[PDB]
Amino acid sequence: DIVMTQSPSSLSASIGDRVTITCRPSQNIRSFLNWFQHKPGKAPKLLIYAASNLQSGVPSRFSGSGSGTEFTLTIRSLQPEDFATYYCQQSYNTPPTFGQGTKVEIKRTVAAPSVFIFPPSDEQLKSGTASVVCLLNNFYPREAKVQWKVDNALQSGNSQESVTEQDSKDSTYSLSSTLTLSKADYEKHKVYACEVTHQGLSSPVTKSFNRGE
Amino acid sequence: QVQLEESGPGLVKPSETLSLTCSVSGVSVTSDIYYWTWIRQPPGKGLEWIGYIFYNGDTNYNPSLKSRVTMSIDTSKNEFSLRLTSVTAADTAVYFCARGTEDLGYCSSGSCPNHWGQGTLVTVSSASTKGPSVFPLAPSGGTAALGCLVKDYFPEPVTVSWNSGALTSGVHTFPAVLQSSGLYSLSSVVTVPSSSLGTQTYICNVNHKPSNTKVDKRVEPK
Amino acid sequence: VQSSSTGKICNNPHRILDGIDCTLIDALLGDPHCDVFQNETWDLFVERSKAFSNCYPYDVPDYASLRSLVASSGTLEFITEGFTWTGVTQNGGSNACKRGPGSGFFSRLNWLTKSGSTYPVLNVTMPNNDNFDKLYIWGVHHPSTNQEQTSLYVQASGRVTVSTRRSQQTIIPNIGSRPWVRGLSSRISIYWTIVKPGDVLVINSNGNLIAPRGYFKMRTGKSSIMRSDAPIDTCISECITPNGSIPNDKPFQNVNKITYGACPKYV
Ligand SMILES: *[C@@H]1O[C@H](CO)[C@@H](O)[C@H](O)[C@H]1NC(C)=O
Repeated sequence: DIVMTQSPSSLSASIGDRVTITCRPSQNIRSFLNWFQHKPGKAPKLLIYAASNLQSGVPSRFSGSGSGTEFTLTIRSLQPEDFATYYCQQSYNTPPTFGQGTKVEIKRTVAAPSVFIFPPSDEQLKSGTASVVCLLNNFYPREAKVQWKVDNALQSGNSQESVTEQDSKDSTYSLSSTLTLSKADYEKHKVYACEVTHQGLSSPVTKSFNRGE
Repeated sequence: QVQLEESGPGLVKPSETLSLTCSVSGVSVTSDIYYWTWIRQPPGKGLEWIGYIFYNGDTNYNPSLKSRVTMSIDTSKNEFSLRLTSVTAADTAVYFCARGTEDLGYCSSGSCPNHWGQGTLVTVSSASTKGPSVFPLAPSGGTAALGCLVKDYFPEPVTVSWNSGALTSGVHTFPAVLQSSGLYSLSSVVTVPSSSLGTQTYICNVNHKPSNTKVDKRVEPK
Repeated sequence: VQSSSTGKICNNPHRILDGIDCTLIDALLGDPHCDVFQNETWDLFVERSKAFSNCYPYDVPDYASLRSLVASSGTLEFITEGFTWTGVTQNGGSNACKRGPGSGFFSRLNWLTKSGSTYPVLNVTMPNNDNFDKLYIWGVHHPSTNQEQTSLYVQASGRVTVSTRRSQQTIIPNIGSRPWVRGLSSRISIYWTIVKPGDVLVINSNGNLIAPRGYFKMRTGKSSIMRSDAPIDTCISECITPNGSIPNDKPFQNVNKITYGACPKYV
């Protein structure tokens, strides 16, 4: 019932930079405050206990400070593996409650995506559906625009995108876009193309294939 | 010093009872000083603490859930469990089990879970289970990409390996997308040498536990 | 109704002892940064919200009672006694409780560990041949692992039993990891024993004893303790509240239900 207000909700910082996250409980909680780190697909990890105590295996660049109604987690020189969502947690009265979290993203140099296009497999076409996939691999920053073209007509409404979370070693993103057509419409047209616009490409890049070659 | 593996249905129908189990390795659930906790996080929402249980019988459940939740410890199986009645879509969440150590000098009783499991997703829905169809992504300046498309399954998640956990460097398994049909789809890709396409084996393994499905696709030039 | 305060605690006429960075329990135990308070006395001890511990991680099962008991006594007067601890290593220390550059420990406690390959059954006595009550502070070490327990104490399970002619306490340590506090998953639990004139202290342990070094001289009188962040200044007021001293010419006051001295009634 104690409300934990964490700020900011999100931040981006370069490798080597000093990062600071604040937590303000809705009442004084003395030192009964913990900090958790949650990396994509891993178990949340207690980093700091009782406001300032570093947990085993946590690098000394992480430090917790404060008491009462204002607490700070500092990461003194950000590393790519520190990409995660961080939460404060009060242990002062029941129920334990958590801050809404702070997503820490890493700023790095621009990296152009590598682009790959995959035609639908023949096995799927027997199902009456054709999925065409475009892969944008290992890029930074997150914007990449993927335009589909079928015999040079721009498509809209018949594709979906998915983006990975930032990579824990190189801090890049990857993105898949899937163009879905009925098999009947797919065989009525010939040239299938994925066109990618991104800050790392001086002009857009197109990967394409010819149906039935 | 302890490992914590969560298990349970993955799909529960509305108004029915959600049951989860946590298999504990490395310590005994009969120890006087540890407590066992559940926490949950709805998609895109915050973490919500559910409760704790001690071997001696002492429990405490979040008042938001106390009139619907119970926990138990199974000493014979070295497990502990969560039971949540009369579920709705608000209870769709990743559920984490966790261990803490009673430490009243620094923590309220049962309030500092410090070893967590990785969480298991529970979806509350009337829709039925569906196993994926799995299709290959065949390869076209030195590096080639290939993958497998995992289409039309329900509910989440699927797991993908390449060559049974052997090929691992360079793998990207994308977050699932909800299609307009109400079923999920995702892709898993890997980068490999183009010089490798003529002679070496790649099989994606797509596994979906709610539909008890294992599908192997092998990939190669069209 | 007295409705205003200076916002400052007047240092007269009452003897104020400002805890600054220290709680009274940390001063009692002898947390190194609190050792400046050895043998000090007070009419009113003032604990600050900024106080912190910086020694071996501990809890005190009956915290509030020990704190209240010491606060009312009004002194930290301590007398070292010549306990004899045969067959154990004394004065153990820890990097969780640094004293200067090296490892250390609470100044008033004695971390006993095995000597050579054995930890005997300790059985020591200390009579009270004085005419005042003696306060003994002692503890029990809880190792984080079974390996730690046997490395320190040899026996797989320890026990501490402290008794007088009219009391007895037996504590069994609880082994297991806790979250790291200054690098350590182990803990100490703190206990106390009062020995009346003509009585005797007996300590019996086959492991995990954090021994007393002597006793605190108990007193009776008007001393107490208060939590306040108000600064102290040089001025006179018989009535002290955590908000500051207040005039006491009015029958009632609305400043604070916590008060010390000759004070108006809270309404
Ligand atoms: C221990 O000390 C007490 C007090 O002198 C005595 O009663 C007892 O005989 C001694 N030995 C043992 C093993 O308790």
